Amino acid sequence: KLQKQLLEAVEHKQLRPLDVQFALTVAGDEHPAVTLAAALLSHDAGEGHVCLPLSRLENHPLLATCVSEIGELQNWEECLLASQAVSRGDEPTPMILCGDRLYLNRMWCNERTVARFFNEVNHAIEVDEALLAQTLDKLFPVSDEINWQKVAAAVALTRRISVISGGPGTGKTTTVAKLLAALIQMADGERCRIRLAAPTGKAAARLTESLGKALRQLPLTDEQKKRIPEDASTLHRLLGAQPGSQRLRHHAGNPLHLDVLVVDEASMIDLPMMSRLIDALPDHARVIFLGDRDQLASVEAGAVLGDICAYANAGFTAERARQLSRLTGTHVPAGTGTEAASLRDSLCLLQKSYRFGSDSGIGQLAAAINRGDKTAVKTVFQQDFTDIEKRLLQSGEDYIAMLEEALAGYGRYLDLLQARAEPDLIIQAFNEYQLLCALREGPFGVAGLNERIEQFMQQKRKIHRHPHSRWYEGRPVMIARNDSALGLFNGDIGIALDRGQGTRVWFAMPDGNIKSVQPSRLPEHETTWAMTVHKSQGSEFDHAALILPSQRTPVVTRELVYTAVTRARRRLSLYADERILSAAIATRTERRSGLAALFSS
Amino acid sequence: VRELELPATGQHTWRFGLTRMLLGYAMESAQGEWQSVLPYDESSGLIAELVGHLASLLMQLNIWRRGLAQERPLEEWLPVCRDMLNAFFLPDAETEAAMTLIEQQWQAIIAEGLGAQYGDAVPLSLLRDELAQRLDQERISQRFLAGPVNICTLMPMRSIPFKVVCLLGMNDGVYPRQLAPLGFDLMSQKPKRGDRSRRDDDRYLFLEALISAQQKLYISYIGRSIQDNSERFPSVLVQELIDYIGQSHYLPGDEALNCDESEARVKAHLTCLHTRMPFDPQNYQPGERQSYAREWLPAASQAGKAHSEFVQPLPFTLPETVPLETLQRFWAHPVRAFFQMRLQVNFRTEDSEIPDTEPFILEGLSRYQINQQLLNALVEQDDAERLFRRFRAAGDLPYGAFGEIFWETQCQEMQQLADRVIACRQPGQSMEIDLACNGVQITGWLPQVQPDGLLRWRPSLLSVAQGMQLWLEHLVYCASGGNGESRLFLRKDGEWRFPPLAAEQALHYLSQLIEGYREGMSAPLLVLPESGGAWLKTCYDAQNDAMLDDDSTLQKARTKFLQAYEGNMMVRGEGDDIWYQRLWRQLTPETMEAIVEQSQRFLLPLFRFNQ
Amino acid sequence: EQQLIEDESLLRYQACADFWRRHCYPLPREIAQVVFETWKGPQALLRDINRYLQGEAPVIKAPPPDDETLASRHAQIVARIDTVKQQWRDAVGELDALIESSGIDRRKFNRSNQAKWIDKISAWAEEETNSYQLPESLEKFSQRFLEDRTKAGGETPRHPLFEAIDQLLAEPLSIRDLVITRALAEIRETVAREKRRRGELGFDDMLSRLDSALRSESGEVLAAAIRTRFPVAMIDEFQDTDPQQYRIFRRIWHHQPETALLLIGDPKQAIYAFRGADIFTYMKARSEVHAHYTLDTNWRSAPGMVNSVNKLFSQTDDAFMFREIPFIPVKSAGKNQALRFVFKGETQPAMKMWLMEGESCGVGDYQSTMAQVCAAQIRDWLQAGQRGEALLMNGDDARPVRASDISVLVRSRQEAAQVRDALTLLEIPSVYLSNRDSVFETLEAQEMLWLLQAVMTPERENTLRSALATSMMGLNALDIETLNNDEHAWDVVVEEFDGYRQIWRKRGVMPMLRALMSARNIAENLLATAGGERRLTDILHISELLQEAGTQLESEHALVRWLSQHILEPDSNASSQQMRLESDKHLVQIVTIHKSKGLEYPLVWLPFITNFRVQEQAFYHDRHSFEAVLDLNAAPESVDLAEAERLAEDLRLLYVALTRSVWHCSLGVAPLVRRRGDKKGDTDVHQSALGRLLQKGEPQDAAGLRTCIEALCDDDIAWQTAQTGDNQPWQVNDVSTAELNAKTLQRLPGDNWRVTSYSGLQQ
DNA sequence: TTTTTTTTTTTTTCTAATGCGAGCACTGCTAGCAGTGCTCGCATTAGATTT
Repeated sequence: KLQKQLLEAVEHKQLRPLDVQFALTVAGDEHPAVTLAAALLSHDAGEGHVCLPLSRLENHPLLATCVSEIGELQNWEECLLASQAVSRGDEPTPMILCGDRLYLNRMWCNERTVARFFNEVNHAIEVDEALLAQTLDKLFPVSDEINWQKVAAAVALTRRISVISGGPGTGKTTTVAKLLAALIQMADGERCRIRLAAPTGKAAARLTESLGKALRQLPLTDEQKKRIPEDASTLHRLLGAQPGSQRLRHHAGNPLHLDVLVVDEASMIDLPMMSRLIDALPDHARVIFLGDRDQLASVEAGAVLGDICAYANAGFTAERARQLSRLTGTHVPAGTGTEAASLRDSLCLLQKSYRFGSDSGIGQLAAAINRGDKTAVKTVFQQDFTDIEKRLLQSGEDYIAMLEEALAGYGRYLDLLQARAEPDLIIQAFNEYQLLCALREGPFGVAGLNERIEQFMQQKRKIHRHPHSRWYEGRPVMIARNDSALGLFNGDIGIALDRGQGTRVWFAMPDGNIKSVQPSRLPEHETTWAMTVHKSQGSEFDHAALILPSQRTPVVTRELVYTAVTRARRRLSLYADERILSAAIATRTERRSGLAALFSS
Repeated sequence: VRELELPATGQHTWRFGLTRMLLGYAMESAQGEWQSVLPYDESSGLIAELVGHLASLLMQLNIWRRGLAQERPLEEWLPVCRDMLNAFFLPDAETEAAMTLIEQQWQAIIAEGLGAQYGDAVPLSLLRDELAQRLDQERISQRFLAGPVNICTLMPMRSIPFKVVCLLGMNDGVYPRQLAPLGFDLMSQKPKRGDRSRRDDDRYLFLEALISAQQKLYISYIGRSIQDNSERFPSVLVQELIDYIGQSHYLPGDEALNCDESEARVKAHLTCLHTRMPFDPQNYQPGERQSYAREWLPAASQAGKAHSEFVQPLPFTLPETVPLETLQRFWAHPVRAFFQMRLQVNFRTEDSEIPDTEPFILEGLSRYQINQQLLNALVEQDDAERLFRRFRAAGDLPYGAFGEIFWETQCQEMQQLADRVIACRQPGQSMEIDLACNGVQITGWLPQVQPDGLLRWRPSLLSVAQGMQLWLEHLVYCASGGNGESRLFLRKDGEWRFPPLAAEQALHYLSQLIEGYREGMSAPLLVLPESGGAWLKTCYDAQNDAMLDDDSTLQKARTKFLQAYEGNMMVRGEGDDIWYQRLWRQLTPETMEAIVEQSQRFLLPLFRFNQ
Repeated sequence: EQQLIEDESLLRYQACADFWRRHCYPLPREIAQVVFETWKGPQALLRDINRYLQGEAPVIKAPPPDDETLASRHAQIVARIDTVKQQWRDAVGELDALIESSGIDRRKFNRSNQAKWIDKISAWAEEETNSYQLPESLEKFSQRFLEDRTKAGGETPRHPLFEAIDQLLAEPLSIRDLVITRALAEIRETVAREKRRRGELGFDDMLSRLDSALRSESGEVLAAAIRTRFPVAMIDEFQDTDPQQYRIFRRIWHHQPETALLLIGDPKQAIYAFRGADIFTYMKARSEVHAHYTLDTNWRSAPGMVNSVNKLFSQTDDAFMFREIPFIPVKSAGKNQALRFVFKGETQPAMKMWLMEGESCGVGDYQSTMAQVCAAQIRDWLQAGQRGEALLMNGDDARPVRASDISVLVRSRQEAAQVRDALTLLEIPSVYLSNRDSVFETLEAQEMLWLLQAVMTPERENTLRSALATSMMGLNALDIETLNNDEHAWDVVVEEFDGYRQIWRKRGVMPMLRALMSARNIAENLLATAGGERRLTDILHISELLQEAGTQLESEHALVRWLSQHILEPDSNASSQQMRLESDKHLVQIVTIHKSKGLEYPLVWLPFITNFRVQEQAFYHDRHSFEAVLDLNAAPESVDLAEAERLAEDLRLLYVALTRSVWHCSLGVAPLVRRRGDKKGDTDVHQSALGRLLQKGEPQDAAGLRTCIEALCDDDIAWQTAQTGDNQPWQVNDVSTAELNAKTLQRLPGDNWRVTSYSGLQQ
């Protein structure tokens, strides 16, 4: 039957073998339309899409090929639901035909959970408007114009579940500090148990340090400063996720003993972990999320923060606008129309970036890229901006010039190395320049760029290298996994050097102190001359240089370039073809999920 | 399965497991069976792509397993090996040589067959067993005279003069090597001059080795077996050699002695008997027999120090905050706590190997988990048929009617306990415990705290450890402040019942437990809850609230303690444990008395307040 | 080209599982209930027929019909039970009046108990016959039970229902025999088929295949092939002979000319009945041979032991309870007339029986007390021999009693362990020669595994600390505590383990372990520590096995994987995995009676000769046909016939264990009771082999046993009461150690000479 | 074609044999009752090899 035809898709690297096996097993010997539908659904679910609209099943080239075998179907819904492999939820089946879309039974449950949690579960908490306004005025001095931070604080205090979206360097951490301060000051006698979570250990430690330094500055009594959260954890450790099994220490039956929870960097939060977190929350806990919608989406299948903030463009509810105007003591704009009041009110967007001004080339470039207008990006490049640079990379002679520019980029670090300085200054200097590549291997990629840069530092005298040693002084490394013994996290950098006692790697702890580790003691690590855009999330470099390959790959997209641009602090350089950049910015990443339909109905 | 003429079951097969994992990737196990197969929840994320690769292997393993069955002529077997290699293997720089050798041997065998014009079909079992013999027949002698010392077997027609010639493995039966004729050969019946035999070959190689030696000849053989301290014998060749030596020479000063005494003396002077162990001091005494290895010199000299007592007093300061889970995990096993918590030593044993066959009977942790699930379902008055179908789809239960019989027996056994529990069960919620004892603050959570009291149930036999856990929870509940009693209903009508207690007595006993925990964190608290528990059950008298002293009861308590510690052949005792072996390899009466004293002191209130 | 396999357990279990899958699975739930009641699964099912599978198949008495399926037997039993239930239902009212009118003592048969029994039987009869279970009250309502309890000279209640119940309860109802026969056939068939498929072979398979070949049509030719090759053949230890072996020997060498045959054996020494050997086939051979020859004089032991044995076996007539095995007195030789054993200046009697004190003694108490007494006496012998007092003397020549010449003969493994523990409590070196345990089951295997696992990945602190805290390293608790704090020490340890990993990758397995033991001084500390010598020997053996296994395995992780696997499932049958001797010094040799056959020991101990066992299973030999007969039913006739042969085997084992000694043998005697109740009454010593010969096969009390022991006592046989030995460790005088120094190498050997190509020069 | 996490423990045989305790019917002694003979039931304890 269709099995022989599906055997060909594996050869062309269009359909994964997992999808083929899943279709053959579940669809069984039903009509070939069912098998084809199952294979395409499994493929889209592997590629990151949550659902599969039947309109998509209407004429993938494999579907055009199998048109002859499947024939013509007056209604796909009839044929699909007729089989036992698809149902409407009355009986447990692997696939579920929901409305006009297809879901895996696992994905559908999580989708419904997130939907009902964001629609009906959240409630509006009522407090004194005058006291809250007085507290916020004591927190925010300026009342002449609309302060988005004040509106975000008001929203987070009003609603149980609230999300605050904003770009990098927009003052998110400060806003969360003001929020937690006002929250602690509002409830005096009631116990306030604060919890802080992050999907990555590095972001967790950064959150600990930032929230601590922020809360210590704001005036609080010894009572308030005793309710400051001790540390921030990972989402898995918070939920007590066991390594081998999928059993959770805190399941639906055992709720989390929390009053307020703050989850930083929700952009990396995927759908399954989101649902499993929702299942462990009680009915009195208030949850706050942090992240940028335009930031690169999570790895696994799903996109929560993006699909949620998509509705924030509509604006606030009419009555909610007047309510916030009465709270903040200003004039808050009102979104026209009513689509979903709860979700639109639970969302605030920070549109002001204190880090970089509007006149800066970085901000205008990021705005043009987010808008998807290639002519705008080209115009921004043409304009006289001293902090943006572009270099054409087509022939190898331009790759050599890129290496020459990377030389001057790493110049200060290399000089401080060759001058026999202390590791502290060397580590502080190393974070000034960084290369960011999309692919991992090949000509443009971490594995290739590291080798090429090492060969180029061997060709021109910067750092001596021994082939047999593999641990020549000066090489930077980064850790692959988290380690609780050494107190170093995944995605953290270190500098290997010889202070005189021996060749040791120095890491910069969040407390500012430097820690020396033996090369043998180190876990799995890799040379970090160039970083991937994915692993570069959360970090900030003074001078960043992005490298886009000449080829056309589904990895290079709009959000990747947006993150690479927002990664730099002051100076940004790009190496990419004029046409490839425009083609990449013109294509937006979409992950099909019923949330768009669910929140509207 | 049907090909082996065995009844088709449909479970515990590669297809079953694959379908289960795929369903678990598609549907969460919480939903339930779809086609009488429980989805495997573990493989749920992107890692499940591995499954898709594994399912690609087995399919191939299927196809070929059908292709190789039928017999084929020789010319049809030609592309088989190459196709199988390029399908199943992805070559590499090192493996390419082996693949080429396999192809060459296969092609040579089939080429000989085709040159012989064998028409009839040939089964795969013949070519496989021929290739197995042909592949290992190769030998590598390219380093015979590389320059270092030569190690090699005795091969005929290889006679090269050497200064030092050493011979090993001359035990009777190993050398000479005997290869008897096929038995129907006509040559061996009426032999003539020039006929070759392996026996005569080795007998002549032994002479060639002797003649080729220019300076020194060394001969060695195993005299006594190291395992059994038995007696072996040397080869007949070595025997004839030493006989000729002893009959042809005499040591100085033995002229007066006769031939036989001088022969025996020479033979004993030349034969050297080495020690059994390398650290034997005889090896290091000055002489010609003196060794050259200095690593075993300090061991032979007996200059090392014995291992000091592992138990050592360590400084410890009790913090201000101690979670209840810490105390619970400590009192579960006090020595294991000192090992795992204090100095962070964990002895993780290797996991069990995959079972060979599908489950026929259920025992151990599997049946324990099954009984726990069944009990937690019966106490909620849920349908047992749902759980039975779920376990059958999982495949844990035995096939067919035997699974139903086992389920019925377990259902009766658990229904008794479920009725017992429902008799006293009441709606209760969890609570938070914040307490202060001996300047130490305890923070914890207690689940299922009903107004009646602390109700707990487990489908296990009555044991002291569970009673200790319940007693700790009961002291926490009483000291926190509440009117209730503690109950625990274990398998086979086991009952641990504790009446309510005043706040002061609760705080006092909890302070005693905290003091014991601090002492355990300082030094390993030798408290065996099972053996010592048996000792205290024998000695203590509930009627007079005082422990007996008479020596008869003491002997009975010692017998009970030994039976609990060592254990029967069927059930391992409390003494058999990795943690206990570290502290002592053999139980001494002094350690026994210390354990008895500590266990009595700590477990006296448990047996006292148990009703 | 045939292959040899020593252990067939896996193939046998696989065949049993195949039989179970084929037969038990399709069965309906109701017959499955009865099958499950008898056996829980194939694991227990194999346990019953394990012995019967080994060797030749046993003739089954009264075999079921070939065509009778399990369903037919189930229907037959259900029909019988249904008939009984219907007869009870029809007679549910008349029985009361029948019992009341007839004359039977109501003290033995209470009316309340009668009503309860009637109620229970009625409830059972009205119950559907789902299972074969029958109530106990049916035994009370049996005709024989009623006839047993009745008034002397009075009317006895008799009803056809009572006769039917008596006929029913006469024989148990079960599907055991049919399933057992089907399994015994099909599992054997499957094993033979699979072994033919693999082309392998086993001992029993070798013998059976040779026998079948000889019985075949071509075997005659094969017979000549064996006959011409070996004209004369001499079989030793012929008393232990299988029917297959004797059939082969007869087929080959019975009547052909110019071919002699010499059978040498002692029927009193037939002790391998459990292994398949049979005394009945030996007696058949003895009947089939016309000529007989005998040796008169004993050359093994002192004349005291000869007279002792003769007097102990001359107590009764036909001591071995077999008419074809007559005992005759033997005479010592002239060479041994001077043999003596002197202890503390006083010549000890050749044989000494240690009688325990008390009336009723349990098995465990007997074992513990005799172990303690034997340990104490061996300690006293060693103490008296270390000063040159105790001597084994051949005339004027003498020599001290070393710990090697003293042997303790045991029947079972647990017995040997009980002896060895008590003997080691006094710090006396001893070893058990019949130990089949594997090295991997010890803790040293786990410690070496932890060491390897840490060395493989020293980066991980948990595994490193785990391997450090092992007893093999010998660190304390303060050491580990201090090492978990100081970073420098931890770093040095990590560095040394990383260097060990380099050595492991480069030079193999043994070099790494050797360097580790050298640097950590493990061998020195183990030799210093008391008992650590066995630990070091086991560590060395494990190192040798790991080297042998790493030679074949190219991957470094594969060796750890293999070691973990072997630790999980240690193979006791493996000869390589057998534990080596602890030390080459004098060790008390604990050996089983079967492994002591044909050997010789100056001083012998039998702490538990009196201990015996009653055989519950019914397997015997026919007195007429002399054939092995297994009765799958529990008929008491077969049980008694098997118990008689068991007693004969125990008598032969006693003979074998007594004939081992040369100068002195001691042995325990105690009033061992096997029945819990009536301990004050007659003891069960008469059932024991030794007791039957001491008490002339007559039951007696402890006083009677003591009086019989006193009557038997003479100059050669002296008795002494057994008391708790003194808990004093044996003191051994230490020896001063002379100076020890290894040699050095003045001239370094040179590797200059070599043969290389252009590739080697270029590289 | 890109990737984030997390650490802990859970169980243990079964059959058999007896000693005593409670209840009861009979019966002999001085119609009831104490002894006696008996019996069933619950708890307690013992034991399970050898190339």
